Amino acid sequence: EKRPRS
Amino acid sequence: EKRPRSPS
Amino acid sequence: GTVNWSVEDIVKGINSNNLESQLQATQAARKLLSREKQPPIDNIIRAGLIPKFVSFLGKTDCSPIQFESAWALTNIASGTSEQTKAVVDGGAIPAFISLLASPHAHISEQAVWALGNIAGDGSAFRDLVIKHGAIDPLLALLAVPDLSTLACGYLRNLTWTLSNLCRNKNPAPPLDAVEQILPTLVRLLHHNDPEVLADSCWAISYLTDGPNERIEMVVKKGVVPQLVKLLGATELPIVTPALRAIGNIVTGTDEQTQKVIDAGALAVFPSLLTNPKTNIQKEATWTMSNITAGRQDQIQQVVNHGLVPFLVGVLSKADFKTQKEAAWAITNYTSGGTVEQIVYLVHCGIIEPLMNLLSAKDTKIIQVILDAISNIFQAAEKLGETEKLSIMIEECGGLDKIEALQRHENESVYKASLNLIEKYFS
Repeated sequence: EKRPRS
Repeated sequence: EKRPRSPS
Repeated sequence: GTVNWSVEDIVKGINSNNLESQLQATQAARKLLSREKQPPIDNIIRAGLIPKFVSFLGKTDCSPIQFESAWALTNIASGTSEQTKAVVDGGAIPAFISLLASPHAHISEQAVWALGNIAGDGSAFRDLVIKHGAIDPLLALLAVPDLSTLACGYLRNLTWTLSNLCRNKNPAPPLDAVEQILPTLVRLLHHNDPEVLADSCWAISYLTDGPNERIEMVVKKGVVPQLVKLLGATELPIVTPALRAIGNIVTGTDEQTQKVIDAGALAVFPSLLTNPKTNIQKEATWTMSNITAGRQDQIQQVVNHGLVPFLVGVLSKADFKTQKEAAWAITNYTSGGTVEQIVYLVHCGIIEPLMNLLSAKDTKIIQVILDAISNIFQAAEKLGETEKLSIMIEECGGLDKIEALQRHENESVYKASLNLIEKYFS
């Protein structure tokens, strides 16, 4: 899992 | 016997 | 004034050698990379901006440009493997690890986030992040008497990044890194935030997804009772990784399986085996199949907890992949169980749903079911009661199906189906 910071 | 989990 | 810049304008500002002009162009890049609709990650990469962003990470005298560049690089690293690789190739790993010591909480948090994206790409980058020495400063951020004093989002990001350091196989994480992380994982597993609990369970599920030696490292930390407690949580995002970890553990030794039973896990399985989420039923039934592959005293605990009727239930009605695991649970049960345990299985009504599943166009579950029938007949031979079982199988239409399987294409389906009829129906 990768997560962008929106 | 025991069956480990499939990669999918 | 940093909304909707072109990449060209961002390049112009970053190349300006005016620190404030660089800071504003970097923030403009961050806002570009923060948009849901198709962020121009590749255009930013091709503009050659990653080394500049990485260089900005080291500007301790300008904390805002450290933050903006860390955020921009985090969102690039959150993309494809090629996009994550571009961040790593820019030298970002040691720069982000240095930022873990930042006195600014929002900056060190961004470095935690970025390293989680990099480590989450795969085992290679995971082990490279470890080799650069990320574990010590990451765990140092959690070295407080009470986790509740930490900012909630901050703690959630640290837990998630730690879980990615536990993630992936071929190879599994280094043994010494797992030993270094585990005591903090155990503590996070007792924290009261639902997202920390879910990601802690995911980390444990990764660590138990391997050989018995990996499972043993986790079990000896004494976390199985807490895993069983989280098995009963109302939050599905907690139950799912908790159940995956429990299921992984019972793929190990009979002694490791017994720890799961001793902790009271079987009492949760009436709900798990009827759970409305298909994936939960499938995982719970797969777990049951590995428990019924255990010792006769462990099969007996399944009996005592009233779980055989629930296995009859899933065999009778469930999604097909769950019914396949139920078939395995029955074949393992009949393979290792006593005569009395097998008799009880028939008394609970296993025969008719077993026969109905011979209709299935899956050659492996047919082999599994035919094996179970043979095992049940072998116990009926020890009682001289094979005639009564033969009647039961025919009365529910099973013999019609077994005899149709004599003309089956796959080999061991029709060999085994003739042996049944030749021996018990002839």
